[PDB]
Amino acid sequence: SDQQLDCALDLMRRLPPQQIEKNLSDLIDLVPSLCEDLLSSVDQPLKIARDKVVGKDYLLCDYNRDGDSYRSPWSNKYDPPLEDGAMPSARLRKLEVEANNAFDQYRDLYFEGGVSSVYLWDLDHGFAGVILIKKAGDGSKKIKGCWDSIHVVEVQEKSSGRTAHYKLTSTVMLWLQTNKSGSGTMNLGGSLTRQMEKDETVSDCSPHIANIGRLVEDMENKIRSTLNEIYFGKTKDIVNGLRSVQTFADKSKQEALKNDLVEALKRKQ
Amino acid sequence: MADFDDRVSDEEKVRIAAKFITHAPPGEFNEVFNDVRLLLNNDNLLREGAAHAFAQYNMDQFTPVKIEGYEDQVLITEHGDLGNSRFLDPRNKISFKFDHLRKEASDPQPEEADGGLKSWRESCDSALRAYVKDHYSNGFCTVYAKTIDGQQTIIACIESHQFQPKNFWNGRWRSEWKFTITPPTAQVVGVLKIQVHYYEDGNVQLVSHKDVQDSLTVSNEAQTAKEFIKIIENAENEYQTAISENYQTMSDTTFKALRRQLPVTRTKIDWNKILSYKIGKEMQNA
Amino acid sequence: DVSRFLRLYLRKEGYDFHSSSEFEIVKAIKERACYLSINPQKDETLETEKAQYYLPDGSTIEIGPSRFRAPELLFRPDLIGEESEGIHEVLVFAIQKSDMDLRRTLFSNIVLSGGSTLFKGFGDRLLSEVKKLAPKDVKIRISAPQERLYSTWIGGSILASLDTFKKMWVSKKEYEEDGARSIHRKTF
Repeated sequence: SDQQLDCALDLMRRLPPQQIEKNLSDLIDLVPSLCEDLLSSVDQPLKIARDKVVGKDYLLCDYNRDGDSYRSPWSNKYDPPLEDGAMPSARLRKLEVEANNAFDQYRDLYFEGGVSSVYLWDLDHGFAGVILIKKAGDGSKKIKGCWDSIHVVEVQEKSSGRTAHYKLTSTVMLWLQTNKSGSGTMNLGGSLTRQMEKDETVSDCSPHIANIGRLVEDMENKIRSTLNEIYFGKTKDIVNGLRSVQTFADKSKQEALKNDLVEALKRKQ
Repeated sequence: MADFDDRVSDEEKVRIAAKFITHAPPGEFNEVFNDVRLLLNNDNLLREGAAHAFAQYNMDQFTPVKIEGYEDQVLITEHGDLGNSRFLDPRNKISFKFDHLRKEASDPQPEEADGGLKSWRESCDSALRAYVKDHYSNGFCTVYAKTIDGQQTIIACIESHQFQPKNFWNGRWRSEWKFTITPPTAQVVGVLKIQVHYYEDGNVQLVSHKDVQDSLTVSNEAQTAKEFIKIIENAENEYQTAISENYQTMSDTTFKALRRQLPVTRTKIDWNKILSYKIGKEMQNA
Repeated sequence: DVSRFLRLYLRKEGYDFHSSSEFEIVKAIKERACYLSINPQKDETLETEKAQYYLPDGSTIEIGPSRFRAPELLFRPDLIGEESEGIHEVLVFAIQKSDMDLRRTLFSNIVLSGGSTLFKGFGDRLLSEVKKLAPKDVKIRISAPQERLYSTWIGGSILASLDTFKKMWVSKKEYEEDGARSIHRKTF
């Protein structure tokens, strides 16, 4: 049922972003034939798991999942345990753990806490992977929020010249609540998706992690600015459009003076 | 073989469909209904089973309806519900049937429910219309008179919306004010709610509300109606002002608190330095 | 802020201008010899020619790479350490916030003003950045009046000459009666 799949996805866009897990489950039970397409297509909140081997909290993706079991990036083990041995190389384990260390310092500086997990899988042309970042607001603090971001990267390594093609896709989902006595209980949700393509120089001085790292933070900065300025601005404009504090009668006085000016400007030509 | 023998029951389909329909965003109601219709694939079950979801949405939103032969519109609300899908128009002193799917009024009949509160309602309705015209560019209001547990109450509902699906946004304002007159005092209960959806190349949704509590000294009809409107004016002005303050506040506090624009050092991360520095700083800071 | 950033960079090069009077010379150096590079990382990496500047007393200082590295602050505010958008981001964002119908006309009609746009090759760098940030297949026409500095004043002279201006301003008597309200009511 292709028409039901379109209707299911179009509905989820309009439904509240906090009720996506419960609302998605209901649509899956109605049309269970398109369960795989709905789960894959629809953006879901990031689930967290505790690795008892290393003693570290890691974020769960679709890439690390081998059947039912999820691989922990710090331990490089599948929970529940498997004997499939799907690890593409030993060099990948060194690059993946080093990458996690790079973005572990990153999140501590920008976000200050939360969890970050980097999953790398090798490909014939060049390695790909996903970088999951999740930051939750303090429970005791009046301010409530939830940061979710998914950075999918595919690196196409060139034979000669050392100028790999970096393809980045970034999906951010933001929850906000302000419990100020003046306003009451304000809830402002949003979700944005963007893509970027560059051709950075790879070397010992300029490694893959350095080239990817700059592209990841650059996309987050553009999304942070655009959301706060463009989307949150437009939202404020509509609220002020609905009701006015100043009387229209007083506004029409200033409009009549402005209109008279415009006529006097077009007049004097 | 994916087990297709556990199909959702007709009662469960109605419960799910009714939830999706009743929570549809302002200006996207029909779009939600059409999607739900295809998902259930049972027109008889949805039409008969979700009838209360159409009534609930139209009343929750204060859906204004045009009555043939009258200049203004009347708001569809729970306070006007006379049964048999008919609502009271207290200004025009008639009842009418309302089609919740088509949003059409028909068969207007004389109906007078105000009783001894006619003078109280007329003073409040006139003062409110002047207020709505001054503060709402396309605002509508309906004022009902009720006796609640023996108490005299005037109920003022105000609705205003802006729907521009061609511009990828819809917004609705709602305000409900119940003024219960118990001489020498009156209880003021207000609920203000705003919802805005902007979905050009993304999805951002605002849902905000505030409960308002106040009290007044009861006088005559003319002075009591004027004081009620001024209480509404002050409370709605503070509410809109606080939302404007929250936009500036979120940028500086909550929004930056989740993700800083820069680290506490006010510098961009030097990825080449971090790879070598991480090892140096772990031993130098120990 | 660019003049302050240039002074900081010249001190690293080894030319001190501690006095407030000497800072005016740093501004004069910027105004006389300062160009905005079309590619910043190219000119940053490449070894720059030591371009000499003659100070009021007669002493010669080598300005060198500081010419093009100083003005970059307008497009990269992190250089000074300010959490703000670049000048090229401000222009595009301001247009994108406007309604869909006007966005194409606002991109078509872009007017440069202010003294800080007078940098050599400013228009070339800005026009490149606007096209990258702006949507695909949009016409970007940036017009610069020769008298950028005088644009604000000349407009004021035109408005003041109009008879409608007599109704627009607030008289002394009106101010005394209403107070601060009179300016807020009549100000646009």
